[PDB]
Amino acid sequence: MRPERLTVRNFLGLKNVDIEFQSGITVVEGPNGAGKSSLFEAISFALFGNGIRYPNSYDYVNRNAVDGTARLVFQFERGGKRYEIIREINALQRKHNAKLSEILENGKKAAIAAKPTSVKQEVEKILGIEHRTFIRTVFLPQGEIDKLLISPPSEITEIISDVFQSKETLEKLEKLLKEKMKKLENEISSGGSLEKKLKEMSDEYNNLDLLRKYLFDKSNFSRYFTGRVLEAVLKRTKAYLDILTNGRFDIDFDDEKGGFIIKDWGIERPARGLSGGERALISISLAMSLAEVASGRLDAFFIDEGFSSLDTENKEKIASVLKELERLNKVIVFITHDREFSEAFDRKLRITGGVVV
Amino acid sequence: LDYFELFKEYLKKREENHEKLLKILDELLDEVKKS
Ligand SMILES: Nc1ncnc2c1ncn2[C@@H]1O[C@H](COP(=O)(O)OP(=O)(O)NP(=O)(O)O)[C@@H](O)[C@H]1O
Ligand SMILES: [Mg+2]
Repeated sequence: MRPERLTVRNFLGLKNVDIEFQSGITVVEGPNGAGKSSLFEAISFALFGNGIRYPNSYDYVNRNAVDGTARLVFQFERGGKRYEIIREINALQRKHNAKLSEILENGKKAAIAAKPTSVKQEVEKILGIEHRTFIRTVFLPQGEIDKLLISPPSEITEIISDVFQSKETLEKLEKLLKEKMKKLENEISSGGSLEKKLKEMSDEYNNLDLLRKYLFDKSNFSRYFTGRVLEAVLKRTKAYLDILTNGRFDIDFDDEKGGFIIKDWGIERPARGLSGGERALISISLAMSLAEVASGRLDAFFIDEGFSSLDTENKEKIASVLKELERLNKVIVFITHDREFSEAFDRKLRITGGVVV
Repeated sequence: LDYFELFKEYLKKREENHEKLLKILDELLDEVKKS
């Protein structure tokens, strides 16, 4: 998922904004209440129909809006195709209109979904992930940088595995498999050639059933695939910890021990036991590792103020490793009110009083 | 990283008669895509 353009009117603290995204790193910088996290949540909402801070969709409308209406336009690329979402949220009338279009080579647009529910479903299908997965992995909200790190084991596995598989495809495959089985059950239910034909059907039924169990029983392939995914992600995460902490900190996953277990010079520690700044540094390393391993699937990496808990030395260390990501064909955005950190990066997007300056 | 590529390896290491099973899988996948 590669963001390309975002237009926002009267959404949260934003009045009117129109931005274009670029590969590499951009730091969104501005004071408290500027509209930085409003931009972050506009993207979340454009895609999935929900933001972060409010459960109620109409609460996202900028209460200063004369017409009581928020408008979002979000353009992004995925898998060599270009898409555009338009949403209008009217808090006065309590209406929420949404549409998803493909932008064809000619530049013309062809709608492929209308209405919030269908737009959401089609975005999930296109992106291959759900909203929770998006915000726990590579699109990290303010105050929630460490949420994946301290999550319970079942949420960790659901989330990390979601990044690397398509539920829609698997859902279709399971339905097709079951329908074939049911058809054979029907046929079987109702000479050399006939004996061979009944056995052919029995064997096919039993083979479909065997395949069904290996593929779809949780304890079989799914468990193994999740393990393969975690191994790849943690291998990279360990490499970052090694660099960032001079060999001190290690990370592993263990369902029985409560999820992510950190070792401090060999001594095991639940992730939640780490200090505030340690959790920020390790969560950023994990997130960075996920973003790298997920290239091609998810081509964005946003962190909304995951930096304030870092002391001077760790902030510098973190900025240095993050800057290495500049070489990647990824849209990378860090949001901060903190000049100490924004100064480490070349390209900036400044926001103040709900507009870009 | 590829889900079905990993599955194929997984199945061959668990099922002596993995040839038939993977044949069926390809047919199913073909239909899902084509559909
Ligand atoms: N529905 C709303 N209508 C109008 N303003 C709102 C609404 N909801 C929140 N705000 C305000 O919008 C402004 C911007 O919020 P936000 O984008 O989160 O700030 P920020 O730039 O991320 N600042 P900070 O995280 O404190 O460094 C704040 O003044 C909010 O209080
Ligand atoms: Mg904020």
